[PDB]
Amino acid sequence: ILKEPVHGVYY
Amino acid sequence: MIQRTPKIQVYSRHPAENGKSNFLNCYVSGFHPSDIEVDLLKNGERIEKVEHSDLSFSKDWSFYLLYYTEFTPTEKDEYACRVNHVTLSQPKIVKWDRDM
Amino acid sequence: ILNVEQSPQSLHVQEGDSTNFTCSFPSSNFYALHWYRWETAKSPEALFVMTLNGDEKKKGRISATLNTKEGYSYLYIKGSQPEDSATYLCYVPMDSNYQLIWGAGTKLIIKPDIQNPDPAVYQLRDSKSSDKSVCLFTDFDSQTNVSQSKDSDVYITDKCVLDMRSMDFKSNSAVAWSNKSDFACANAFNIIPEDTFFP
Amino acid sequence: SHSMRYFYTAVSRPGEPRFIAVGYVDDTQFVRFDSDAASPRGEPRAPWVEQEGPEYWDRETQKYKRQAQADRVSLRNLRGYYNQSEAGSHTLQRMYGCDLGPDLLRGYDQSAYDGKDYIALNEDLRSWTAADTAAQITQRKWEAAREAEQWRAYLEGTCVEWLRRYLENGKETLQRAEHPKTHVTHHPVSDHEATLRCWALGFYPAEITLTWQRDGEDQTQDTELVETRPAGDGTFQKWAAVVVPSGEEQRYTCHVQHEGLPEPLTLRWEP
Amino acid sequence: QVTQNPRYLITVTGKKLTVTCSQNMNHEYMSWYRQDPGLGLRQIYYSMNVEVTDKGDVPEGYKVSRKEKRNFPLILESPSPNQTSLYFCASSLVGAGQPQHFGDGTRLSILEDLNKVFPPEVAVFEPSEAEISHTQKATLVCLATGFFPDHVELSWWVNGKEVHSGVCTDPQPLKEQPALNDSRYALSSRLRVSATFWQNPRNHFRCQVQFYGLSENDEWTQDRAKPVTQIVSAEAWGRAD
Repeated sequence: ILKEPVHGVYY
Repeated sequence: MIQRTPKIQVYSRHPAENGKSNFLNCYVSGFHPSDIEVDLLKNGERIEKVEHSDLSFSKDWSFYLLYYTEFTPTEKDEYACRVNHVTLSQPKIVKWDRDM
Repeated sequence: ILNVEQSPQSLHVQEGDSTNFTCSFPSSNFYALHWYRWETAKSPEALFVMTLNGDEKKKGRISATLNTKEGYSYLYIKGSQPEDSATYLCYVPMDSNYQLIWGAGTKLIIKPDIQNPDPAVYQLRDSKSSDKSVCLFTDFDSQTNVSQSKDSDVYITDKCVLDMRSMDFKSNSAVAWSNKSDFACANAFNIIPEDTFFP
Repeated sequence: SHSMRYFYTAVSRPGEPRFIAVGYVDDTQFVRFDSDAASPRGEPRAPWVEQEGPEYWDRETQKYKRQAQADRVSLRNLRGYYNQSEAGSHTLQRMYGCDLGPDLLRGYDQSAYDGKDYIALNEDLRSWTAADTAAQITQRKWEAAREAEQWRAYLEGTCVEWLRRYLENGKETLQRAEHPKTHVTHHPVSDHEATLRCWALGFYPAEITLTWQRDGEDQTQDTELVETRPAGDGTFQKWAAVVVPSGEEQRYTCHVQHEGLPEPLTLRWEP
Repeated sequence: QVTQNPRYLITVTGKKLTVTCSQNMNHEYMSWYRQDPGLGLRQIYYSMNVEVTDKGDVPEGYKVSRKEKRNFPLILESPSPNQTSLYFCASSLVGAGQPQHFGDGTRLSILEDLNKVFPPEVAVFEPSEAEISHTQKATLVCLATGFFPDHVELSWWVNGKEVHSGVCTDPQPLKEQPALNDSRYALSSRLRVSATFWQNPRNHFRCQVQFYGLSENDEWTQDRAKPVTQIVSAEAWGRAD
């Protein structure tokens, strides 16, 4: 499955 | 900005046999940026309904795409692949060779 | 499921004792847990940020643990002091930080160890600009409750832990006042601790 | 020996960016996401994931759309790091996944901006490697968010667990090996030279070794290996050619090594 | 840290408002909260990145902006009385990992008519002589009454220094007429010293009530005085007898 994106993490 | 020129391979999914259905493949790889235009040609005219794989890339981040269309090759039809990219000063056209 | 329970809702502990309270959250759909302390008139202050199961974090007399498998976090306070009186909030980010759920909070009230109580009701001298007479209920046991007033004109405040630092003395107090002429101080706080001194 | 890998490609368009994501198990794609669809949705590309049900695909589709919204802000942040105008298109790429050992063997999460490497998760899964100073801004942000332990949790746990599940639900197709179908073609090039092209068609997985030999000595420095191409049906193709003199074609042998072969085959031009 | 202003504010219904909070800590995350009795902390808006804005739990009636990372203003286009609350701006280093640092708070009071704003009246009540005889201690009581809104800060000053030892002020004021939605408040505080200290005529006792009311820029059409932000104090001297 896809890695859970965390709200607030960007580059 | 980094630009990579594409590598073109024109071939059929199965060994081409006259009169039997097959798939005409144009495999463009090793290019950057991802924006690329690829058209399959039959005697010099674009095939109307060509499909392509989903965008992916290799270890060096260079993209690759497979453009394919169902076709039935004959003895006299000449197929080719025309690809245009920012690294190309003019559209590159690679003709399909069966006996390669 | 996005619910954060905080237990107990309210709790009173004597100064010098130790206490703990709990924060409950769903084990799944968990991302992080914060503990905030919110003293009166202050702002919410961060105590701990815990993100791993079995996390044990200590800051002075305040420690905390995190159990993500069971969905529990425990806050411990050793040797409670008057400064510890605050509302402790549990902040549980959920759904990979896409849900920011706050707890109802555990309100901590530190009670003073009032030994040798001397409950009494005194009348304070008036000021030249005030129409009301002021009464003072003071030096009563920490487990005495000052119920409200049954007279509209009579106003009564709640208890008030007064700390005389230099003498190592603490005293509970409550003040009542009214501008009525039929208002005495020995008949203003009408459950008094009994043996209350009425001068 | 067995791996699962995801590939993200976000490209800003000054003329919303386009987020394209695909997932692979070994050399087999099973999922694709395109933000430019009418209603974007994670879609299956292999049978062993079509049977997963709506709760699986609703959760996947949610994550794709969440990542696409995030890559849009990242594209603007990266544009600000390098002081780039908003009239130019830029590319953010990400590749991550896990490799199965005998019982996780290696985990990885690397990224690239405009073709060159940007930041990558180190093999210990506890630190990052930044390419330039701009990536060090990204590294400090992710370190503050404890993003390293989030990826260690995924690579060591979720990635390995679901890789095993995919390999079992599709063992009929994934844990098999298609032996390459092979032949040798001969084409004159001069009045004294000819090209011997050794073909290997319809094999799976893609890993293969094509070598030409002269009198038993590896002629690899003179061999032209073409890039392994997808046949379009799930298998792969590849050829290796060498230019030989017109009176020595029977001195050259081709050797193909593949998992589907019980033993590496030795081929020869049969006139 | 998080610089939030103003700490207190009184505005009329409908007059546009902007509560500002800034930080020069390179914090990616900033959010606005509001706390109300019975409801607790509720998020209004939050920003995870520059030029990124998402609604909180109660975003109705508020607008925010994140044009530059340093600033996160809370804008009330047409404030209504239901937005009378205690507001908190908070920031975090990043939106996910780090804790939140909170500002100092904005006690906003939105009224239908500024004629309801009254400054406090302060009076000190000198200790009972019965308490002095019995307990050998002396408790003073300070009363701040008849003020509205609840924007007051009571402080005791002994001999020119602010004292906190031997002091206790009510955590909440009393409504002088509890059957009103605009009743003026009354607050009480206690300063307790030794009997010997109260009996020294050189000791000066003063309780100070800081009232956060209107500004000199506000409009006042009433015959009484403009209830501006002011300090009202009451004092008492030591008594040998």
